[PDB]
Amino acid sequence: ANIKSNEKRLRQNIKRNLNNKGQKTKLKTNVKNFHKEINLDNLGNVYSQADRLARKGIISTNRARRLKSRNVAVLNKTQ
Amino acid sequence: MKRNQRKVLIGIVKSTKNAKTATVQVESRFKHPLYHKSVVRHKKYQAHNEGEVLAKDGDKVQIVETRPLSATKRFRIAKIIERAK
Amino acid sequence: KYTGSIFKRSRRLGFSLLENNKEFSKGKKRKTIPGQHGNRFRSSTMSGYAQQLQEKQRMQYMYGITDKQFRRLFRLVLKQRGNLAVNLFRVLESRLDNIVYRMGFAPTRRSARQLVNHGHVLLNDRTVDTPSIILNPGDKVRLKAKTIKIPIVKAASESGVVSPFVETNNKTFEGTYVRFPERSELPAGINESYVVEWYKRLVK
Amino acid sequence: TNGFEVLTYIPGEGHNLQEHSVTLLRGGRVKDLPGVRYHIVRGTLDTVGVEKRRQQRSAYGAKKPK
Amino acid sequence: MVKIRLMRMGRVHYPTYRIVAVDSRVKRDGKYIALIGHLNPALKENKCKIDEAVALEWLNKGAKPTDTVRSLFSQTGLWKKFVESKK
RNA sequence: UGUACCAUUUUGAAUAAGUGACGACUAACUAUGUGCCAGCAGUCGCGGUAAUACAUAGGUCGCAAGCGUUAUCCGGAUUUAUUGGGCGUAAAGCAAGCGCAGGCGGAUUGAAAAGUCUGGUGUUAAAGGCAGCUGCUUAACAGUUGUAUGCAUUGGAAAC
RNA sequence: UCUGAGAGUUUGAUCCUGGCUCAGGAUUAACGCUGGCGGCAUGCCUAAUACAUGCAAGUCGAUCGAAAGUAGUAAUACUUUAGAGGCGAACGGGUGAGUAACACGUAUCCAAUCUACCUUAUAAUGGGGGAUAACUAGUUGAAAGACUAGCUAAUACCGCAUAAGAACUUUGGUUCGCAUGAAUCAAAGUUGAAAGGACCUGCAAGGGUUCGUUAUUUGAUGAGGGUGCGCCAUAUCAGCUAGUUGGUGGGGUAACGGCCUACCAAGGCAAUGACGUGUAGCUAUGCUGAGAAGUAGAAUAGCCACAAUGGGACUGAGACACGGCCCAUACUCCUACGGGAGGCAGCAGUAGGGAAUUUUUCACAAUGAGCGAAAGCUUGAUGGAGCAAUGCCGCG
Ligand SMILES: [Mg+2]
Ligand SMILES: [Mg+2]
Ligand SMILES: [Mg+2]
Ligand SMILES: [Mg+2]
Ligand SMILES: [Mg+2]
Ligand SMILES: [Mg+2]
Ligand SMILES: [Mg+2]
Ligand SMILES: [Mg+2]
Ligand SMILES: [Mg+2]
Ligand SMILES: [Mg+2]
Ligand SMILES: [Mg+2]
Ligand SMILES: [Mg+2]
Ligand SMILES: [Mg+2]
Ligand SMILES: [Mg+2]
Ligand SMILES: [Mg+2]
Ligand SMILES: [Mg+2]
Ligand SMILES: [Mg+2]
Ligand SMILES: [Mg+2]
Ligand SMILES: [Mg+2]
Ligand SMILES: [Mg+2]
Ligand SMILES: [Mg+2]
Ligand SMILES: [Mg+2]
Ligand SMILES: [Mg+2]
Ligand SMILES: [Mg+2]
Ligand SMILES: [Mg+2]
Ligand SMILES: [Mg+2]
Ligand SMILES: [Mg+2]
Ligand SMILES: [Mg+2]
Ligand SMILES: [Mg+2]
Ligand SMILES: [Mg+2]
Ligand SMILES: [Mg+2]
Ligand SMILES: [Mg+2]
Ligand SMILES: [Mg+2]
Ligand SMILES: [Mg+2]
Ligand SMILES: [Mg+2]
Ligand SMILES: [Mg+2]
Ligand SMILES: [Mg+2]
Repeated sequence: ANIKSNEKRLRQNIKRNLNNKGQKTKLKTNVKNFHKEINLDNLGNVYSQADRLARKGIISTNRARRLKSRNVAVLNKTQ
Repeated sequence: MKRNQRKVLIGIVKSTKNAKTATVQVESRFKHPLYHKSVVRHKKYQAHNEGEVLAKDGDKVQIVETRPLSATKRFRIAKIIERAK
Repeated sequence: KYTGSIFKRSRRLGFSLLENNKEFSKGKKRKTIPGQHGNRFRSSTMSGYAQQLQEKQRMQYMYGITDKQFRRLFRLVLKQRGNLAVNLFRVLESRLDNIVYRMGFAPTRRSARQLVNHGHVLLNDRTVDTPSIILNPGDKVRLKAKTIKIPIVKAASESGVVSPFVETNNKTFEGTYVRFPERSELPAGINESYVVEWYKRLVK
Repeated sequence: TNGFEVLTYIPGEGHNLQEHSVTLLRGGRVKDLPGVRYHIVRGTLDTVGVEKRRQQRSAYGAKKPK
Repeated sequence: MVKIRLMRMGRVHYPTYRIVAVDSRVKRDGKYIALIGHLNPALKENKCKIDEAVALEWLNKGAKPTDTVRSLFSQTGLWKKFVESKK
């Protein structure tokens, strides 16, 4: 009632979930810090983290695009 | 350039008592499946008076569909001939 | 699959297999409908359905056909161009076993079916195993060989009595045929054209 | 097998029904008795066939005399 | 991932194929996009009435043949035009 | 799969016919038994001691490796009638009136072209439908080529 | 060039209105009698009832460590695979429960989208680090396993240098659009890649083919959304709707959107039938009809929905996943009583219901799929063979 492919697939995705959850958390903490003490310096780090996740697929590529556009809107308004 | 052309609908405004809205009604003469006679129908589409168009009640308005701005609103007003009421 | 009392059905309708061998017989020269109830009154005035069914049986008993085969053949010929009153007569007369008896190589029609069923006949360029193949005028239906020596070839080789619509070409047994049968070679045993309308009601 | 009670005529001369038995009803409608609209197929299950019959046996259910 | 491949529509003991452009995930004997031409395992000669028209469009487009499908192209000579048109 | 098929291979009619009906619609009738009893029945209806309608028997009919019965759908049914019905006496004109919405509606001129008509293009998957042809001993069947219907867009017609 | 058959029956007898019945086809058919064979096709319509047992998706050593076996004095040669990794398991197969609405058919707009492998074209494939499966040892057990500590490998993972082009903005031009708005620059800023394997040549150095990889470009297929029209019965169902209608800023979704949020308002649908009830997968089509159309949605084919019931989510290009995961409910089973196991609406088959519908079969040989360079490998899809006059056709 079980398939070796399915069991192995379940065991691998747990480890994948650990690494990907960490990476998503990295993006989350940087953008909250950024918008906290607004500073053009941080913005860059946000760019690096958002683009890296999008290539790996962890985050949908469209999400990197919308986040990038909206954070730049705040800076132009504030600068 | 070559740009696919949108569908159009001709109607009359029935009422307007919200912010930026105009409940228009478009008629048609669909044939009957069996007795083969034209039948007048009535259906009330909604559109938005974003600006420059106003189109208060009683205003004969042309309608072009658009990307859904909200639920049950997918149309926009256009040129107005016979501006009255 | 056939009746074994051909005298009985031939005596009722009145028409035999066109030589009166089943009507003349060697006894009593009986020309009455069979059974005890044969010599009675109330003879004519058969209803249109009554005469049509009796006549329909006549056509399909002259050739050894099952009614379902009849419906199939009628459905085939019906649709084409128009008044096809010349085609279905050729189609009904195009049966392989019918042609072999008319070929003059068999004493009787249903005996020819046995020879056909037993494989003693060859078509133009192939053999025959089924006694229902629809033929077309032009095929050299050459006779078999291992059958020209059997103790029954005597009346078979006497094909000098033959209908004009078949160029048997005996000896060489070319076995071709042409010049499709006119109504003259289809005697008054079954000569009518309202059976087509009867099947028109029964068969769409 | 459902929950409907129907009065069904036993088509034949003689029956083995004993108030408690199983029958395999069919369709019909006897014109003499008002209300009856079904017939019991004879010689199938617990109900016996109709012997002493040589005519139209296929309907009443009797083994070919042979 | 269009793939020119076959589809059985014969009867018991009598197969009958048709060269046809279809997607991989579509069932065999299912939906297809364009018709190329039919085939018969026992037609003796001319066994593959090819089209030579849309087939070149789909192969240039990137249609993926099969092992037996490719085979058919070679006896007629369809592989030659495709490879020389690539060049 | 030693399968389809083939052969002058041995034996040999040898291994193979049932079902419904016979009063009319509906092709096909007599005797025996029973005597409003036993029973038949799709409809009219048969049986009360001379039953071609029941039972049995003989004959005969309609079919055939199938035949009857039952169930369901369509036709016949112009019997919900757009094509294609009616409302005095047979079912059916509200007890009568004022009447909005709806349906219909005098004559002439102009424009537009929503109906209406027409040309071009796209599409309406394949199988099925009809025609022709091929292949299976012909057929059933399979393949093959042809074969519409509607929708949208565009270009004209102006009689209603 | 289409193209249509009637009769019996109210009366003492007649005409008309009018209902009933019959003559014809047809089915996923069943029953009774009987019964020889062959060519095609069909075969749980009921209990989306519960299921014994056996099969129905794996593949690559030419990604990687290790282990084992056979030869060999050794170096090593060959074979095999538990495990790490890549890819496929979302395809294919079945059922029609739910669903009366953008579900479906048709025509469309996506200036509001995705697309792994595949097509074309264009730049790169350099250099480091830290880990854990397998293994060893210990605890706990009959075993499934589980926990703890060390040891390793990479096309697993994580940094770094580097951008032909990309992505995000800035500067003004261009061409403009259908209202939001797109389209193209030149300059600049900001941000961002990976992995090697097999083989040949070469003393070497180096070079090369091919597979594979990162960044792009072209299309195409596939997926998703919106819209017009068509698509059941019922008024002995007249009001329904409070995220329901609209705006604002923000959040979220591949994308637009009360999809979500806070504020501001009170609208929207409805006698041209809302809402409610009952029923039903829709369509191409099957049967029937001269036709208009009536009827069923067999088989098969498209789309949708479902996987004991009800929810949630990971991985992934794609699932909220039939034979993957988590939780609850119901049901069954095993136990050594602590714990567990389970989903035939996949192929057969069993029990039960029914008037009634089949092998607990053979082979991947052909077609089709997944992985692989090939060898191959896996394929109850598929192709055959059983069974049944179930239907058409044919012969005795
Ligand atoms: Mg993802
Ligand atoms: Mg608006
Ligand atoms: Mg009787
Ligand atoms: Mg009698
Ligand atoms: Mg009728
Ligand atoms: Mg009618
Ligand atoms: Mg009338
Ligand atoms: Mg009256
Ligand atoms: Mg009056
Ligand atoms: Mg009155
Ligand atoms: Mg008045
Ligand atoms: Mg009025
Ligand atoms: Mg007028
Ligand atoms: Mg079609
Ligand atoms: Mg066919
Ligand atoms: Mg009378
Ligand atoms: Mg009838
Ligand atoms: Mg292994
Ligand atoms: Mg699936
Ligand atoms: Mg199947
Ligand atoms: Mg089913
Ligand atoms: Mg249902
Ligand atoms: Mg992939
Ligand atoms: Mg390394
Ligand atoms: Mg870097
Ligand atoms: Mg890597
Ligand atoms: Mg809003
Ligand atoms: Mg009619
Ligand atoms: Mg179906
Ligand atoms: Mg079904
Ligand atoms: Mg399962
Ligand atoms: Mg799975
Ligand atoms: Mg099963
Ligand atoms: Mg189930
Ligand atoms: Mg295979
Ligand atoms: Mg049969
Ligand atoms: Mg037959």
